[PDB]
Parts: sequence; C-alpha cells; structure tokens
Amino acid sequence: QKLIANQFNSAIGKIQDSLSSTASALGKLQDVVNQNAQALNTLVKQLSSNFGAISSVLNDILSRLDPPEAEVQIDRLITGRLQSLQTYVTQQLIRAAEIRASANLAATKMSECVLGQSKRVDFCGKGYHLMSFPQSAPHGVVFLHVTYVPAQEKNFTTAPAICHDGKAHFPREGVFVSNGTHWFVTQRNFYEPQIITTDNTFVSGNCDVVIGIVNNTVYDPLQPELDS
Amino acid sequence: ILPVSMTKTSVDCTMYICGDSTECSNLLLQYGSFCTQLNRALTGIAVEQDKNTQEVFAQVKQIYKTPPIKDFGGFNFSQILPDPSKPSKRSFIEDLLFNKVTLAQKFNGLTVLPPLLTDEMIAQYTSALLAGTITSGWTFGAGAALQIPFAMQMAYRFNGIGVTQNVLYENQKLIANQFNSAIGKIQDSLSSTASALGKLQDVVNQNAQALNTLVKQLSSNFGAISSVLNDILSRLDPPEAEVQIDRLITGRLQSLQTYVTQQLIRAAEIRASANLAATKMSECVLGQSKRVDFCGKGYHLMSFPQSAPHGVVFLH
Amino acid sequence: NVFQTRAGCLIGAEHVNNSYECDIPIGAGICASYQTSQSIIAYTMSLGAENSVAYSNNSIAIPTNFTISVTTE
Ligand SMILES: *[C@@H]1O[C@H](CO)[C@@H](O[C@@H]2O[C@H](CO)[C@@H](O)[C@H](O)[C@H]2NC(C)=O)[C@H](O)[C@H]1NC(C)=O
Ligand SMILES: *[C@@H]1O[C@H](CO)[C@@H](O[C@@H]2O[C@H](CO)[C@@H](O)[C@H](O)[C@H]2NC(C)=O)[C@H](O)[C@H]1NC(C)=O
Ligand SMILES: *[C@@H]1O[C@H](CO)[C@@H](O[C@@H]2O[C@H](CO)[C@@H](O)[C@H](O)[C@H]2NC(C)=O)[C@H](O)[C@H]1NC(C)=O
Ligand SMILES: *[C@@H]1O[C@H](CO)[C@@H](O[C@@H]2O[C@H](CO)[C@@H](O)[C@H](O)[C@H]2NC(C)=O)[C@H](O)[C@H]1NC(C)=O
Ligand SMILES: *[C@@H]1O[C@H](CO)[C@@H](O)[C@H](O)[C@H]1NC(C)=O
Ligand SMILES: *[C@@H]1O[C@H](CO)[C@@H](O)[C@H](O)[C@H]1NC(C)=O
Ligand SMILES: *[C@@H]1O[C@H](CO)[C@@H](O)[C@H](O)[C@H]1NC(C)=O
Repeated sequence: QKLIANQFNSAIGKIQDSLSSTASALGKLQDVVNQNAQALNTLVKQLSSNFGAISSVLNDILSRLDPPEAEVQIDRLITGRLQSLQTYVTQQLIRAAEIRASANLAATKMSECVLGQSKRVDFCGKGYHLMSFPQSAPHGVVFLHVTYVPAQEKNFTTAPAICHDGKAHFPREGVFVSNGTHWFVTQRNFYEPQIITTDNTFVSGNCDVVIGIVNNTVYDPLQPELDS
Repeated sequence: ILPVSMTKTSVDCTMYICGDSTECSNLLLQYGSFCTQLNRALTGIAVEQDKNTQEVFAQVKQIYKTPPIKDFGGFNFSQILPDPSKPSKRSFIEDLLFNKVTLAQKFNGLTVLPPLLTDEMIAQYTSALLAGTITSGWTFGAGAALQIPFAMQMAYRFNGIGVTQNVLYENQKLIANQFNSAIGKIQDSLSSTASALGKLQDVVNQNAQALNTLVKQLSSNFGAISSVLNDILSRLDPPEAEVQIDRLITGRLQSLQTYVTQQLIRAAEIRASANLAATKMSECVLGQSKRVDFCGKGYHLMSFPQSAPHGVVFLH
Repeated sequence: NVFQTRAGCLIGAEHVNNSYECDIPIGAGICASYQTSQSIIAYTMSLGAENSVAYSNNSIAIPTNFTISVTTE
C-alpha cells in the first residue's frame, strides 16, 4: 500500500510540474480559439474591398453619384458581401460539426473512464486502467488517467499441463512456471509462486493427448491431515 | 476493409483563374483575400490526411520481428508474414490487395503532394504489429512485450470467451487445420473476386471525378464572348474587356468555392472513418474485445492487420 | 548545397546516411532537423528501435514488479 501511495503522489507532483513548466501541451484548446479569431478577423476585413465598384464605402458613393448607377454599384457590393457572409457561415457550420463530434467522445470518456472502470484497451490511457479524475479547462476538459504498468520481467519454463497419476492437471487460474528445478503455479500478471495442489488444478482425462505435457508430483492437502 | 486517408491534393488560386494574364491578376486583386482561404483550407486538409495515417498505424514504440524458426504450435502464418524475397517487404495478401487497385496529369495550377510515409514504412509498421501480436499476445500493448508460447496464448483467449482451456489443448490439431484452411480460403477469395474493395475504389473515383469536373469548368463561357482570356484581350477594347473578364473571374472563383466545400465535407467523412479504424486497431488487434459484432460476427479471438492503398484491412 | 528528393529538391541542407526520429517533416519519408557544426541535415526517418523477443515454445516472461503512471488527455 505505501509504495503505491508514494508512486501516485510522485506522479501527481510530476504532472503538476510538467504543466507548470511546458506551455505547448494545450495546443488542442488553442487551435479552436485561433481558428475562430482568424475567421472573424477575415470576415471583418472583407468589408474594405471594392468588389468591382468605384469605392469600398457606400456612403461616399451615395454622396457623389446619382441614383441610376449608384444603385448598380451598391448592388455589386451587396452581392460581394452576401457571398462572403455565406462562406463564413458555411465554415462555421463545418467547424461546429467537428466540435460536436469531439464533445460526444468527451462525454463518452467521462461516462466510462470516470464513472466506472473500462476494459477497452488503449481507451483511457496506455496500460491497464484503474481510474480517472476530470479537470475543467477553458472550452474543454482534461482527464488524469491512472494506469497500471508491469515493470521488471523474468524468464521461466512453462508447460500446458502436468501428469500425476496418468491424469492431466490444468491450472484453474494462472500458469505453470519453473525456477529451474521445481514447479509452481502463479498468477499471470505478478510473480507469486505457489505449490501445485488439488486446489489450483482441475483434472481432465488422460495425459497422452496434450502436446508438451511434463509430469511432476501434485500435493494433496488431505493425506497429511488424515495421517493424524 | 475500411479507408484511412485520401489523396494529398492542393490547387493554386491565381494560376487557375488568371493563368498568365497581368490584367486578370490586377482585376482579381480587387476581390480581397479570396486567394488565401482556399489555400489555408487545403493545407489543413493535407495535414489532417497525414495525421490520420500517423495515428492509425504508428502505435508501436519499437519494431518487433519474428524469430527465424516458425514453430507456432502447428499454425501457419506464412501467408501474412513479410516475404524477404520480394523487393518490397510486403506479404502475399498485401501484394494481392495492391494489385487489385487500379488508378497530377492536369497542370492548370493543381498539384499533388506525396504522403509523408512511404508504403514501405506502412508495411514495416504492420509487420511489427503482427509480429508483436504473434509472439507476445496482448502484453505488448500495455508495457514491454513478454514472450509466451502460442498454444498458451490461444488457451488464454479461449478462457477469455468462457471456454475451458482443456477444450483447446485436447483439440489443438483441429483448430490449427481449420485456421490454415480459413487463411487459404480468404486468399483464394481475394484472388478470384474483384468487387470486394469497393470501399477503397469509390473514394479514388470520387476524387478523380471532382478534379475532372473542376478542370472541365475552364471551358464555360459564363456569359462572355469567349472562354479564353487572351482571345478577349487581343480583340476587345480594354474598358469593356475588363467587364467581360469579370464574369469569367466570378464563375471560376465560385467553382473553386464549390470544389473546396465538397473537399472539406469528404475530408471530414474520411476523418471519421480513420478514427473508427484507429479504434478498431487499438481494441481488436492489441487485445481481446467483448463488444458484440465489433470485431466480426461470433465470439472474438484475435485479429491481424494488413495494409492497403489508402486504407487498412483486418482479418478477424 | 543541392539535394534532390522525391518531394521536390532541397537546397541549403546536407544529406546524412544515418536515421533519427522525424523533427520537421518534408515528404516521402524525408525529415529535416537541426544538428547540434551547427548545420541543417536532411535524412530518412527511422520508425523506431529494432527489437526481437526471445520467443520459444517453452519460455515465458512474468513481471515481478509494477509502476503506477498518470497520463493527461
Ligand atoms: C527454486 O525454488 C525452490 C523453492 O524455493 C528452491 O528450493 C529451496 O532452495 C533454498 C535455497 O535457495 C533452500 O534453502 C531450500 O531448502 C530449498 N527447498 C527445499 C524444499 O529443499 C530452489 O533452490 C530454487 N532453485 C534455484 C535454481 O534457485
Ligand atoms: C511421465 O512419467 C512416465 C512414467 O510413469 C514416463 O513414461 C515412460 O516413458 C518412457 C519413454 O517414453 C517409456 O520407456 C516408459 O515405459 C514410460 N513409463 C511408463 C510407466 O509408461 C513419461 O515419459 C513421463 N512424461 C514425460 C513427458 O517424460
Ligand atoms: C504454410 O502454408 C504454405 C502455403 O502457402 C506452405 O507453402 C507451400 O508448401 C508446400 C509443401 O507442403 C509446397 O509444395 C508449396 O509450393 C508451398 N507454397 C508456396 C507458395 O511456397 C508452407 O509450407 C506452410 N508451412 C509449413 C511450415 O509447411
Ligand atoms: C519495485 O519497484 C519499486 C520502484 O519502482 C522499488 O521501490 C524502490 O526500492 C528501492 C530499494 O532499492 C528504494 O531505494 C526506492 O526508494 C524505492 N522506490 C519507491 C518509489 O519506493 C521496489 O523495491 C521494487 N520491488 C522489489 C521487490 O525490489
Ligand atoms: C530471457 O532469455 C533471453 C535469452 O535466453 C534473453 O534475451 C532475455 O533478455 C531474457 N529475459 C529477461 C527478462 O532478461
Ligand atoms: C520445442 O522446440 C524444440 C526445437 O527448438 C523441440 O525440440 C521441442 O520438441 C519443442 N517442444 C515441444 C513441446 O514441441
Ligand atoms: C554516405 O552518403 C554519401 C552521400 O552523402 C553517399 O555517397 C555514400 O554512398 C553513403 N554511404 C553509404 C555506405 O551508402
């Protein structure tokens, strides 16, 4: 317990320092703001364009030209500005669709990784998922996935099954491993050797069919008790 | 089969509308900043296209490789593993997929850019993923790869789908033969039939049709005397020549607008498909899935990725 | 200095027979980066470090320790 608590505290401190030092981690949130600002700036700047008319301001045109062709110039400006606004609105629609598509995924992640534990591989962070903590952000959300990662490996010599009295014994939950001389049964995600006995193994027929079977003694927790 | 990326295209604005005409460019400058929005949108599309492949395939920290001795408990993976004899390190089924797809020529200001990753890199990525899946199971998706005999891995999967491992260990030859026969059957089906890859051919056909229509739009009078800028300039008095040129400029600009909008929508659809492909690669391949009908009909055991032109192919 | 690639041609950068991670993408598998000399180099990107698990029909690798990690998304 103490080692895991210390590791979690150190990880939290490390991510806090990483956020405090580097400023390029929030590119996803900054891109939306920059794109919207550029779109609005372009739409505003599109006003000062002749579009084929004499001047870019209709007040000057009205104060200098008589109606019959001043209206033609105004109509040209109307067409240009209307089509520019059309383009801006279409771009906004597409971007909003993309943002909604991202928000749905954010909602799904909040529902699954936070409110429960997820078995979907590589969905709530690399490694085996344990929990998550949500954090708010300007026009966004930030998750802190907590994951479990195996660290230090070893080498052993497995076996699909084991013969004891001509029968075949398979592991109930785990694998058979050998440290060179003896045989053990251990869970598949953490080395914890145990003696092979009739509580970890279940019998299934004779043992002349399995390929790779190697026989060794299997302990029985009842005979020594019955001896007394 | 599902697509992952589209053609990396880009079209110049000034050259398309006013190709080699100073007067046309001078007239176009009056319209403001309409020659940069299209370029920005196409640049964004190109970057998105690169990112789609980069995120779908590049999911391995290292590049694993299978041991020289192919002793996999009776299973036969020679039809999907890389073939060193071929000049390109691509498998038999990858070659079949490459030969089943057929079909820059225009030069009116349109260019195509090569993808960031060559097909050899994609083949190497899929080879690394497949070798990791064969040798280490799903342990290479979490941390470092851990070796494990293939029969024991299959027993683990059988236990995963709620079937006791003694079912597999006492029938191993039967499953081996069935898997080999299935691989042979799918190879024969790919070799014989030709309409299986429609989901990849239709994207290319749509892009080609869009580009062809955009090019063919050049020959529209749009209400002017002629569709040639030089012909109008060399025949008409400039004060009305510019008036005539305005119609052509407007028509070509709006055609470019329409093409860019269509490209944006198609790119969004392709991005959605690429995200789905990335999710499938992360779940079905790097692990075992309990989601019904996600990794194929029936109870899922494992999957193998295979590359394809502008797409990926799974063998559930 | 003139260099020719499949995505056009690059001038001002020198060719290198090595391979590193991609820093500034160019195209067709060519990535450019700033060495250290203090020059600009254009190489061919490397996907990753070569590895080969010691697979065998009676060999296993079981972890004996773990580590807790926190990832920000
Ligand atoms: C494999 O594990 C067994 C069980 O722990 C080891 O057998 C014991 O070894 C210790 C010394 O390491 C002795 O003090 C014990 O008396 C041994 N047990 C018995 C029942 O005699 C064995 O040595 C290990 N093998 C290797 C190569 O480390
Ligand atoms: C399991 O133990 C038995 C002994 O009971 C071994 O069987 C012997 O195998 C040899 C060679 O195959 C024969 O010459 C003997 O006649 C067998 N003995 C009996 C009683 O049948 C068997 O080899 C052991 N398992 C393994 C994998 O070695
Ligand atoms: C795996 O299957 C392939 C089939 O593609 C086998 O390759 C064939 O092997 C037979 C011998 O049984 C030869 O007659 C054929 O010419 C081979 N075909 C090709 C295309 O080379 C391969 O032998 C099988 N694996 C093993 C270990 O036998
Ligand atoms: C498992 O790994 C942890 C660290 O990942 C080990 O804990 C360290 O042990 C050393 C002792 O040599 C201490 O100096 C460190 O301070 C410990 N780290 C932490 C974070 O507490 C642990 O010892 C390993 N397990 C075994 C059995 O060795
Ligand atoms: C297991 O042995 C192989 C070769 O015998 C070696 O390459 C590998 O590193 C060993 N495993 C560990 C965890 O050291
Ligand atoms: C494992 O492979 C070796 C050859 O490297 C072979 O001699 C041995 O019989 C194999 N083991 C089994 C259980 O098939
Ligand atoms: C190293 O690069 C040079 C060009 O910079 C090239 O001529 C030479 O062939 C390369 N070396 C090898 C072994 O290919």
